Amino acid sequence: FVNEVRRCEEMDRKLRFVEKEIRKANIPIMDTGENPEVPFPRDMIDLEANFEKIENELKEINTNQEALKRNFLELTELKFILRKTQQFFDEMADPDL
Amino acid sequence: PETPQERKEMASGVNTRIDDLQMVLNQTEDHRQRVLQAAAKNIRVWFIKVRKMKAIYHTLNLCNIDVTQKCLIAEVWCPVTDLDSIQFALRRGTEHSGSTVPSILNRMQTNQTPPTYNKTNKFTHGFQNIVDAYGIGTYREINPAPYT
Amino acid sequence: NKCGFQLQYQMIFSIWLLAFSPQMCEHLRRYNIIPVLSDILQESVKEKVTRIILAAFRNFLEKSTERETRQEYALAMIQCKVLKQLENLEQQKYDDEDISEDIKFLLEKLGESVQDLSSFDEYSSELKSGRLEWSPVHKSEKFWRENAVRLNEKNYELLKILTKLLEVSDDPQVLAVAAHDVGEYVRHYPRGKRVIEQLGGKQLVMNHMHHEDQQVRYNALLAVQKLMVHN
Repeated sequence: FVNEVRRCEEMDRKLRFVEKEIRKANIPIMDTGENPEVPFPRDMIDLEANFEKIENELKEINTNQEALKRNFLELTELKFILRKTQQFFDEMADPDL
Repeated sequence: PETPQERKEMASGVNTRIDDLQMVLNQTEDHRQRVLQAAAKNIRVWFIKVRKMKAIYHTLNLCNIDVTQKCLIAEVWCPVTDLDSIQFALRRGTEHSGSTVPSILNRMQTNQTPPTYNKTNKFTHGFQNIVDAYGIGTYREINPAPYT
Repeated sequence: NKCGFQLQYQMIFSIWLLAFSPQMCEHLRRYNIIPVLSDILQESVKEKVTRIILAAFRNFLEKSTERETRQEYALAMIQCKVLKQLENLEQQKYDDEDISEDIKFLLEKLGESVQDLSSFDEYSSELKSGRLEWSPVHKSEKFWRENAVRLNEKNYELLKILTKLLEVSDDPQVLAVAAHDVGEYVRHYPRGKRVIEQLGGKQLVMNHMHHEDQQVRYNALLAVQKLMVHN
């Protein structure tokens, strides 16, 4: 069963990564204290799908956020420069261009 | 830019894109909030379930396997007063397995030394630890904990 | 009605006996065996039950009369998520070569079936018919990386279909699929960003991000994220 153990460790890595991200975030972790004994039927596959999707979507959004932040800040600075450039030309507007 | 129309082109191109990117940033951050709340609502139970499954598989890896018999062989230590409850746990496991033909719990003549157990309680735990600090008592010798 | 373990095993044994033949395999499709047994293969874990479902699937794919018939059976199986549990059983091991051969045959044929489904011609047919309903080609990256340029054929006919649906579609499934496919086209044909700008897909997805449906919003947000990745 060490293969199933390894799968459980992969699951635990997923969950701990998500938990670390939650700690980094402000949303609380709930302490309800529910203590069910896990059944034998393959709830493992459903839980693997759920953990995988949760962590994967978290990763993808986290990665994309940085790129969007960078580009938005770049465009903001470009907008500011574009604003001030015309003031720097503010002497006499005779030419058509 | 170099010319007024180039300046206007770039100004518009950035003025749309900045608002577009801010919009998507804010909505995607709200999506982060929603999904992360959904995760945090259930992570503890997820953690407990995964840890229980890990423990179950690991403890199963201690048994003898199809290499010996298609049904597993295992060995346990238990306090005698709880043999009925242990057999009841075995009954519960077989019930969850769904087999009509039942399982079996076996006693045997043993050569290994029994461990020591005390049924500690909230009040006496510190004292039991204090006496355990210098070696746990042998099977059924007088415990110095109740006198200490 | 979810009878007991032995009764389920015996009934799937019956199904395996029927599936040994082409004609009965062909005529008994009407009962949609595959999804029920897909769920039962996870619930009723018992090895006899698992083995007999896999054998029934193998017989179905063996004796289905046409290549198309085997393709319906395999398409139903993949839509019902058989392939992932086949991978899991492959990770697992069993004490006879029979289960091994059943698993390997079903795995190889599921792979071949998804490869067939990934045909760019079948993607074109699906787009033409409007059947934007999450066929495996949609989430087959292998098709996308190689064929993203081919959508430009016939003066971008497939992209025009996608973008037109991105304004015509009231169907949540079709609309979300179209948004995701626009995202994938951006992801796998970088030159197509100007094409989607010209066809209006950029703005259409930027609008459908505010769509009333969670799935449509989710896919449109993904696509627009892939869109704004570069200057």
